[PDB]
Amino acid sequence: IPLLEGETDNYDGVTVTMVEPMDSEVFTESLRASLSHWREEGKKGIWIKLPLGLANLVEAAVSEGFRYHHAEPEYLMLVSWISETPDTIPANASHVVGAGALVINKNTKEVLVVQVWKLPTGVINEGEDIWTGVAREVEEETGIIADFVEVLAFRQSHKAILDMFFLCVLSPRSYDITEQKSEILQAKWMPIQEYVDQPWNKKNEMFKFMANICQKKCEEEYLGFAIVPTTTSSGKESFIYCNADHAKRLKVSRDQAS
Amino acid sequence: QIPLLEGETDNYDGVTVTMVEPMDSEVFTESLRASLSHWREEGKKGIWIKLPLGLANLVEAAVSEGFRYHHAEPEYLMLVSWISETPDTIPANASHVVGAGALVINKNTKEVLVVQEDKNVWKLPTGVINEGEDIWTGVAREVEEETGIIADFVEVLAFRQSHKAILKKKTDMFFLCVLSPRSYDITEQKSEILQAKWMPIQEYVDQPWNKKNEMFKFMANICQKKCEEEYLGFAIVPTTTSSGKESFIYCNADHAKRLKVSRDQASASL
Repeated sequence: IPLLEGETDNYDGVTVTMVEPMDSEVFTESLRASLSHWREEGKKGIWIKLPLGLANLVEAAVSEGFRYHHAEPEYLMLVSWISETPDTIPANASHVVGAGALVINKNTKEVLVVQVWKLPTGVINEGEDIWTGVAREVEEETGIIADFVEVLAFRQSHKAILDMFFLCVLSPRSYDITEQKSEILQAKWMPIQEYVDQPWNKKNEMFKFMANICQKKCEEEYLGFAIVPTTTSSGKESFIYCNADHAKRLKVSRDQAS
Repeated sequence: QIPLLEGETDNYDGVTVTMVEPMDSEVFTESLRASLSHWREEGKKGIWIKLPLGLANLVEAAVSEGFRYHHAEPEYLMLVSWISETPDTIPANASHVVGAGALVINKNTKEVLVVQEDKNVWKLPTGVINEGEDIWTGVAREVEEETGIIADFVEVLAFRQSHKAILKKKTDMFFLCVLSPRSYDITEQKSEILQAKWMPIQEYVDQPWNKKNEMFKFMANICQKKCEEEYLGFAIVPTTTSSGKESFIYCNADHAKRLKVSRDQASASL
């Protein structure tokens, strides 16, 4: 009876990417055989990637002692330690990234707010850059276009019942908000002092600190992190967010001699 | 009779169902379809089903009714479905792998802790930051686990988003951090690294790979500048949010110093 196709690594593990439908009775028996031939071989650490359409398989896997590792929509990652060596299966090291947009009209010291008023926030997609992501959210929410300047602050949060947050400052290229930009979304330009003094004022130390940081950048006294564009070991893009002045110094220093 | 699943109601027109007892999958289907209908009428927007590992016989049933995976811990699967006509509000679980590097400076002779295990012979101590784990705690953990050295987090010098090995839409997240060492004695560790030593910053910088490609050249340059005590990064100031009370904001180190000064000098209100 046939084994499962497994792809190996130099951590002694194996990841089975389940791609085509299969009867559950067949899967458990084909898995039980595979578990036997993996304990004889390099034994420890087996991963089953189970896509949403193959949800008819998760019980079969779990019944065989697999547990959950992490999930995206359209795939579930399951894992098992099949060695008698101490279970050292690494926990998930992926995080959900969100971004907060501070869009400053530097001319009027005013900021773009949304539905009581808040900064436009969203999440950074898989494969998306923070600087790209934060701008898209502004455009999706208010219709206005704005370029990314700096990252003012970031934070983490949990107990997570339902994450990483980057506060970014954006520079607007347009000022007209469109009606109606989104369903149950509403927007206006607000003076910075009104935003800081808003009904939360002293609600908690965290919102108050983030607001004060927003204000210091509105007064042009806050040095955040700016981007230095670069490339990885492959041809692929990369961006270093570092001290704004050093970011300039590094970016400027890229020019041509006599 | 509507077989209605017990759920808890949030304030954003959502219901969370936590399944705790075994249920026949057919019965669950019937009960879930009924529930989804009542909720739709009741005005509910986001429906969350939390299925423990041992109740995995229900997973397919939930999925069949339009539920998709949201989050999984070893012991449970959290599933979501949006049942309202309005635009879907739930955050997608779009994740990035998160890493940290430790620049551990010996302030006496401008040396840093290095290990042999990116394509440098001697890299900084680096690892992944677990989901749920503070960067400032995780980077220090990696130091201890690899070298035995107890080191304190001072600043985030830089963070990096890369796109990955032609595979797909994926992007990395990596935090370079600077840490102050308590001891200078490297103990042999039950760890994947082959060896660690102290290495003069200049020799680390002048390594072929750090000289060869631009990205590591910039990271290495940042590290060298912080050794010259001329780099300002993002330091930490701790806060409390309302519902969970343990939180950290990484912000400009001079502002972090100012906010900490003002808060400490505000405790004097006695």
